[PDB]
Amino acid sequence: AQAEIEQELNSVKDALRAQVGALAVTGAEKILGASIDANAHEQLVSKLAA
Amino acid sequence: GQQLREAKAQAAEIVEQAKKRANQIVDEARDQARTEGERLKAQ
Repeated sequence: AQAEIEQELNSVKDALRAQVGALAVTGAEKILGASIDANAHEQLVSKLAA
Repeated sequence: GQQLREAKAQAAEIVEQAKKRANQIVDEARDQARTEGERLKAQ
């Protein structure tokens, strides 16, 4: 009975932190604020890793 | 001969009565532990 108490509780914590992590990725609109001045930086590090 | 056969037939009754007490004790302990388990899980 105490093992099933902890397994139920862990399924709730894993579901809550799964939906919070699925909400933080969907807020990518900050990445939608980018211009060509950061794109030149991104193409520079894509040069550096070949 | 009647007295010795009566004593063996009573001895089998004593063993079967304690076996029924054995099954009642183990099954009531399983049922009480299960009911306290559903109480803690609903709580």
